[PDB]
Amino acid sequence: GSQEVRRGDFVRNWQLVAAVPLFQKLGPAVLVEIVRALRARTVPAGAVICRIGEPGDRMFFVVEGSVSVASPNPSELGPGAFFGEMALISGEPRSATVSAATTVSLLSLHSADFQMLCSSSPEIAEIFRKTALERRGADASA
Ligand SMILES: Nc1nc2c(ncn2[C@@H]2O[C@@H]3COP(=O)(O)O[C@H]3[C@H]2O)c(=O)[nH]1
Ligand code: NA
Repeated sequence: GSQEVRRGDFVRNWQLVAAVPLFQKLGPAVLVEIVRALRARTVPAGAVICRIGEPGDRMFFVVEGSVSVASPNPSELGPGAFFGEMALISGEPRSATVSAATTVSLLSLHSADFQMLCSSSPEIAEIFRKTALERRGADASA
């Protein structure tokens, strides 16, 4: 039932959040609120996490393992990194396909909770906005 899902979605979250530097940036009530909303997920190596052109309704914090980003300047994102923010900020479709490189643990943040986070923390909202710009900049360069 729903109770099992709620426990499964949370049971790992606090342990894993220590691996997200972005959230060292948060007041404690804000961090706890966000951690309750996060959902921890493990994705097997090779599996697609988000696909270019599809709608985006969440973003992801990498907490164990790594992902591969298929862009003009391909990159790997490991613990502490994040992806999926661009679609949440622009309302546009996913701009690149991201796949598990090794088996990867992620903390998933749904759009509503991303908006609450950004409305709560100007520092963090700006980090997301600048990260999206950086990534667009990387894409623009051969
Ligand atoms: N377009 C692009 N996305 C990147 C890059 N590096 C990491 N990503 C992430 O891959 C994500 C794909 O989905 P989004 O467009 O929502 O957000 C994207 C970024 O968070 C990059 O160089 N270019
Ligand atoms: Na769920």
